[PDB]
Amino acid sequence: DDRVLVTETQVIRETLWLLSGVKKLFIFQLIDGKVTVRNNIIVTHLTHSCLRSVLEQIAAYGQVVFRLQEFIDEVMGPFRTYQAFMWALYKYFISFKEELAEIEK
Amino acid sequence: MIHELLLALSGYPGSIFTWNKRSGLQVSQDFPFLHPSETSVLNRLCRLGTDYIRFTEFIEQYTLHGIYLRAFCTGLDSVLQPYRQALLDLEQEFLGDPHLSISHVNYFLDQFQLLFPSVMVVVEQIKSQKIHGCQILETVYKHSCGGLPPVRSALEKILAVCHGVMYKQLSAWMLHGLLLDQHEEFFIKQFSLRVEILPSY
Repeated sequence: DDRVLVTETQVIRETLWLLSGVKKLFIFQLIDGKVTVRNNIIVTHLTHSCLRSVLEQIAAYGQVVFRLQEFIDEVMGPFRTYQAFMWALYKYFISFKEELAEIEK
Repeated sequence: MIHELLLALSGYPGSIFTWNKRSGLQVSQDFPFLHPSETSVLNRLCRLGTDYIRFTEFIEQYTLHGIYLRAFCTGLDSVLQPYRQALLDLEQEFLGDPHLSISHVNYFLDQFQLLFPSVMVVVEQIKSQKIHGCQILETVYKHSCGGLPPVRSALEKILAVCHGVMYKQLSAWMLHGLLLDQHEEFFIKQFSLRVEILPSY
């Protein structure tokens, strides 16, 4: 069985993008609105399985942020309440995004 | 492609950033100098620019005729100013630090991501229903009750300028006995009164 053998720092950058809510990532390729880890990812260490374990947890967090981003999308593209509700959710994401973006620095 | 991006966001596309009169800004294809799963954010960022050009293409053509429409255009130039201001701020940043990434601009440019789609459709209603006359004073007011505080404070400014025409024609008429109109604009046409064109509030 072949594997891609990604480096180490590349994973953290990918994890930050998952936290950001962006899609179409070389890792965590969603299929049906459910983010899911790939199968050929391996590091020099971590025996190819713990990586599938640690990523599986962060993936569970991507689902929480991917679904919310799908919700905000279905409001932008006169309910006056949902539209007023996302603006609170949207406001929280910007500040949360800044902490993740700062780490990338 | 950093400086290449900012120019595309100002109304000047290139080879890496193609332009289409139907769709809008979009990444052309895959490049070896970019991350395989990074093109996503650029397409999302380009949607911010696609709105900007359709603004200018509408502003420059001024297209429908009437003073209230024309003054609504200049009113649209005032709200877009912080977009011009904030984008120029990044220039001082990258000249200082040349190693910045593409993620930071998205973190900086989130506020304008929401203001355009609400105000862009306001233009679509005008180009699709031929809103001619003072009725433009209501279409801007009908969306003025929006929930978003920034969107409310933006169209608020356009109303503060769009009324700048009504007040003038109202003053030159309610004080000197003559009306300054040549396109059936004012709501007063032995004079009479108009109701089907009178404002809402």
